[PDB]
Amino acid sequence: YSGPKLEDGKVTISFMKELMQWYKDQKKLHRKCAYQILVQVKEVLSKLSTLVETTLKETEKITVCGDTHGQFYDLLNIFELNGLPSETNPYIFNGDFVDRGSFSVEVILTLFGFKLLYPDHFHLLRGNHETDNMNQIYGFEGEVKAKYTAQMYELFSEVFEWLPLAQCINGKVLIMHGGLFSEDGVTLDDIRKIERNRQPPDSGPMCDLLWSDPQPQNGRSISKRGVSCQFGPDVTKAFLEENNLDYIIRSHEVKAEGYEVAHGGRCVTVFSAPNYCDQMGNKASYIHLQGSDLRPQFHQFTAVPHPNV
Repeated sequence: YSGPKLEDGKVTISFMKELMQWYKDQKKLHRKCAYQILVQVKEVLSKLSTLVETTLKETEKITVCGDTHGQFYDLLNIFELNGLPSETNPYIFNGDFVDRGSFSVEVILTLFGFKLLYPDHFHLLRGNHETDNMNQIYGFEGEVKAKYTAQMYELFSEVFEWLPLAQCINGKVLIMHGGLFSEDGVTLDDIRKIERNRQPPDSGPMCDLLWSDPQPQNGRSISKRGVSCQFGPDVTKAFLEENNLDYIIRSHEVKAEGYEVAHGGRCVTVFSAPNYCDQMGNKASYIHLQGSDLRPQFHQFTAVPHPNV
């Protein structure tokens, strides 16, 4: 019998290497492990706010990634080639982990495991696809039900209800996926004073926070959904000047070349989603930021075909 083992409540390197080989054997972990890992991430995250002040020195390097959509095999290849993860090499992913992903649940649970390994060195921000509105109706709920039972589903939902929105790094970098409201007067405090462990909203400006994205052209383009629309470049430039940001590199916008410098050249969009839905097969890349190299560092990797499982 190869039953579970907890060691001092601490997830150790040998143990999740054993877990990686177990998942290469493609079996199912016993439900009590799910119980303790879920409760532990529950207390460790529930104490974490939307904005937590974390300072990273010029001697520390940080790894950030684009839209991956649960490429678990590519993550294993990263662990294999890029070296063992370190306290001085935090990894951050720019949302969009789920939907169109058939085993992103294993990805997210091993991410919670790594959070147990590094509770103050792995941080993520809520994406716009991690919402029950589209997950319940458009097949992701069916995927969850095929995988597991409804009680664990509501457990993951209530865990996700505390997901943060915005981060500040180095006092020079501001991190978010969606963006801003359509109107001026946006502070960090108003979002901070909004209690987020409640019923998720359907739409509106709070939905604009994670879905409204700027456009490379100027002006104000009406949203094709018929509700609200993407706010103009005057707001963006005013906020750029006020919040002392130079530029940001993000994703969730389709580029033929896999990257582009747009918005009058003031923003960088990178496509690190290789062959999403088996369509583009574009190059992927992840970015290292550190004090010793002021320009962002780019590592470009490519994906491989995966078994039809």
